[PDB]
Amino acid sequence: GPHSLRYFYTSVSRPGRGEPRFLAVGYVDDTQFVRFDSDAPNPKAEPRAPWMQQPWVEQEDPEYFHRSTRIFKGAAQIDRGNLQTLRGYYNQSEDGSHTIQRMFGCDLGPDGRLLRGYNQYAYDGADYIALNEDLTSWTAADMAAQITKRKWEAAGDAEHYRSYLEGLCVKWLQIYLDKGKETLQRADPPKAHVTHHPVSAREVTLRCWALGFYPADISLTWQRDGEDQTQDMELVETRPAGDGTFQKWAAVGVPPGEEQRYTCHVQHEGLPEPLTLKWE
Amino acid sequence: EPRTPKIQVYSRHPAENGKPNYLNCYVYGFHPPQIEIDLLKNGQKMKTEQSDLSFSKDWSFYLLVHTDFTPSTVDEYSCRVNHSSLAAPHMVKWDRN
Amino acid sequence: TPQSAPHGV
Repeated sequence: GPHSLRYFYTSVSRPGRGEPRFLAVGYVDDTQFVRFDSDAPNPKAEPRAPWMQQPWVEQEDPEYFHRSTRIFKGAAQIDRGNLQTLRGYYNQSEDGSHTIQRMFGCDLGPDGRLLRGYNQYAYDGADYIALNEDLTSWTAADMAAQITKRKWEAAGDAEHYRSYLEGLCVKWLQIYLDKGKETLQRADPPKAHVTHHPVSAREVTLRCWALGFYPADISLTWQRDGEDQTQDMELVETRPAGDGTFQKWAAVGVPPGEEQRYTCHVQHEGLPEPLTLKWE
Repeated sequence: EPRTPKIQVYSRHPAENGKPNYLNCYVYGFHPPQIEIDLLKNGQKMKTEQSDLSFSKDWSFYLLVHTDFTPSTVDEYSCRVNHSSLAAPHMVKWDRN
Repeated sequence: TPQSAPHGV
């Protein structure tokens, strides 16, 4: 189905506390597979999935890590530049710490071929500049971003992101997807169970738990005799278990005696048909 | 214009007082990325591992801080978070539900 | 595989 390769770059100036720190991680869908930190003593790109520590890497590209290392040092160095210029652009003082984030990558259609390219930036947490899916044109979010747009259009930088995306990005996404088949393409269904928690004489909380699933995408809902009550239910954000699987709970406070009128609804990629369940 | 972190404290698996487990503290939706996250046993700082820094579509950052623990009726676990968005550290008590 | 931007902003 729809798969994505994403890199996430964060640089943070630390006025007084030394030069900027660069961090980079790479993901395929919800699975991290590489990291880099410019504070590490002898800083290299490091595998962070098992399937990135298998011999296939050597044969596909014997220099894989040295290359990602090289790129990440460049990326780090450029952002040390950016943080000075953006200071300038926004006429900001020397003492404040500021943040530059880049997220770039590709999505695939279910055909296999490129669906969408991404290359987008934020400054101090807010939209700055982003490449349109024409892969020629930028959206600058403000007057400082306009300087950047004019610069990169005049210079024809979009072309380079286009060739990376059209060549490398899709190619490696497919490589990682095929090489990591058993972890990435093998979806784990959620294991759901309902728990009963008396929380007064007027309401006993019925909580629907969904656990050990991959990927993170999931819909948890409570229905009351066919009536979805998403507006009257408590539902946490999906959370990482710590073992590559995710967790989520939805809870409704019902009057005691009405337990069997509710039905928990679980929909998930790895489930054949949707789960429906209630108190024991 | 800081964004305040949302915090969830919970165990990798359903908690049986006595069975070794993993205690998670998931903090998300924050900005800037400078943040202090400790797991406490009876208010004392435990040795933990913190995930590689990352961020969501909206640019807010997220971290998993985790450790091995064995739940006791004798023991209290909490997650302690200081961010620029907070007047002072917030602590969230671990509850098996 | 990563990619670094040709120029700064």
